[PDB]
Amino acid sequence: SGFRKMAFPSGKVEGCMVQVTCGTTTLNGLWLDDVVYCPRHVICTSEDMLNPNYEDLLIRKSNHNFLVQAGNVQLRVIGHSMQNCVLKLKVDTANPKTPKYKFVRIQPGQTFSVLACYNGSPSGVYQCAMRPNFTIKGSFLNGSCGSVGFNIDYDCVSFCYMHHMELPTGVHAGTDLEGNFYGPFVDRQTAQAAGTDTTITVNVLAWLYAAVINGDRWFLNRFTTTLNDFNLVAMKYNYEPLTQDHVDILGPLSAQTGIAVLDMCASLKELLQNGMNGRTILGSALLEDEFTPFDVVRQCSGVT
Amino acid sequence: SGFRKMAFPSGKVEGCMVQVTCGTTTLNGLWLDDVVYCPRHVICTSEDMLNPNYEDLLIRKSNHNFLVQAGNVQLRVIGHSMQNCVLKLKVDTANPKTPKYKFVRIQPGQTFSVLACYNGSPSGVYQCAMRPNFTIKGSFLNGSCGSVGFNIDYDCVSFCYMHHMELPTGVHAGTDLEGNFYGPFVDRQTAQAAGTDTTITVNVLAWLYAAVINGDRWFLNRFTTTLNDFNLVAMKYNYEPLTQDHVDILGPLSAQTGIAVLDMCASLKELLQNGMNGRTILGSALLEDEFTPFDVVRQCSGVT
Ligand SMILES: OC1CCN(Cc2ccsc2)CC1
Ligand SMILES: OC1CCN(Cc2ccsc2)CC1
Repeated sequence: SGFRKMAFPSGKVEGCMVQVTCGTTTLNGLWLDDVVYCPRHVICTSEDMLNPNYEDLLIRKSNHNFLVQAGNVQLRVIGHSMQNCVLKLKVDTANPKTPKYKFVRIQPGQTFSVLACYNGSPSGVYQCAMRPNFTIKGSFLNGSCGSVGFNIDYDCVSFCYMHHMELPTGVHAGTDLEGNFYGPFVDRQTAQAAGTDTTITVNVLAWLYAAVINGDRWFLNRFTTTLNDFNLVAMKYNYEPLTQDHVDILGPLSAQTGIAVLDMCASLKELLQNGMNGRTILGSALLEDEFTPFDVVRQCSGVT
Repeated sequence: SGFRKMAFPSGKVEGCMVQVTCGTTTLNGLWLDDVVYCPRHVICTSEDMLNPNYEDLLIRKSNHNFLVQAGNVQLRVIGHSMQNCVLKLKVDTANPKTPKYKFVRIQPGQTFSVLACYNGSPSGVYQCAMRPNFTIKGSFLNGSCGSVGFNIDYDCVSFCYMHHMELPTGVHAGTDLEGNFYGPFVDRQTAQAAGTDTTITVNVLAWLYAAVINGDRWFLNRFTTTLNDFNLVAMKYNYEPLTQDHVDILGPLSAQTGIAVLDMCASLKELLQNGMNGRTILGSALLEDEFTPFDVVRQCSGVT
């Protein structure tokens, strides 16, 4: 019993983190097989980041300008290319700790673990969600760029996020491992405002189910609702619309608890309308939206 | 910027987790050098756990009854002893992945990371605090016993917790790695009630400082207080007394923010007396007490 914001074990990713230095900039890279992936803004001086022309800046760079260190051992760079907003540094040595891996581009509302790193060294691990506005609310200081977000399926690491920047509001933006930003953000030191940070409704419901499984039941009410009625309330509270795809995904939690998805919607409706009246659910005073239905099943079933 | 409930990178501990089987019971053990540490209740049948006599149960056990598997490779048990509530299984092979480590007995209010494991396989990592009543609020299903709590200081893992049981209230109890329970709990299937779960005041203050550093400042007020006055309020709200030792430990956070510890106490006083009026601090609607002053400095400074 008990329910925690739980990150994937980080060891498989720890074995992939290296330091990349270009001129006076040091950040993190991800060493998989004989390629090191890092943010392309590693090549940029302060003045460059006003309006950086990455193709033009890279013309001035050679293989030997990219200093790649794995622990205290230097890797030999034998090639480099830009793919969208990431650099791929070909090194002469395959990472011997390379896990089975995939590169995945996640959808908003999907959760993943971040291994926060500085100088290619891990400092900690936490669980994130891709916000509906394609920001993440991370914990990143200078030097943390190139830190990655991932999911693990038994022995296969799915890399979904590489950290590139903090917005002036202190929320975080980055790319998939093909170098494509989540959301409309660009790797430039310019005013970039995030859109509405809405609540991930399907995740809230999953977490309400987690609460019931763990014996927190005070919020279960006598009511039901419809998808359309619930959605009227959801929009009023800056909650994402709930679709039948979301209802389908909640089916196993519905089955285990015997609480119909639309009944749980009516419980969530009353919580939105009434607030929590100073009560807590799984030790939270707000409705938690950074657990997916898959996260709840996994944690509640004990998948390794 | 940003502030997250952050676990230590778990790789060094992942490399220590093995499966221990005695008869039909499988749980986790910790393989350090040529010793595997596990909960002694591995030897117990259902009927044993009413009033188990561990010395008498162990007389019926031999080395070859303890099945120890590290990944898919069996370890040869060449000796076994009981130390308090843990078994130490001497194996013929030193764990080649043994990190620099210490065994530490932590104080209530200290935080640590748990690597939740099943069949010697890691499922996830989260950050805990030892509650003032010497319980932890974990996420543990059947098979998770022998999962460990730890801190990391650069390359040295300090092991502080081994998981042994869930109380009928769904909170967790366990031992240090010398096998001594935190709190008054025993490894027996009997009514055991936890004492008052008070709030770790010094941690709340550390987290208020973290909030200020991250730009969440709405709760800072025009007031100050005294240790005695604050403590009167603290006792009324089931907060741990604050001592000058706690004030001393908050000194670096006081210094960085320029907010005197007793002023932050007066902010916390008003939050206790007034509540949060539907506002949040670092995305929490309650006062977070599972960050130590050391945790706040570490996360806010980027220690690897
Ligand atoms: O000058 C270098 C260090 C600081 N970074 C900041 C940044 C701004 C947009 S994306 C990354 C840029 C490169
Ligand atoms: O029968 C075995 C499996 C279940 N455990 C439960 C337990 C009760 C007190 S401590 C651990 C005991 C041994």
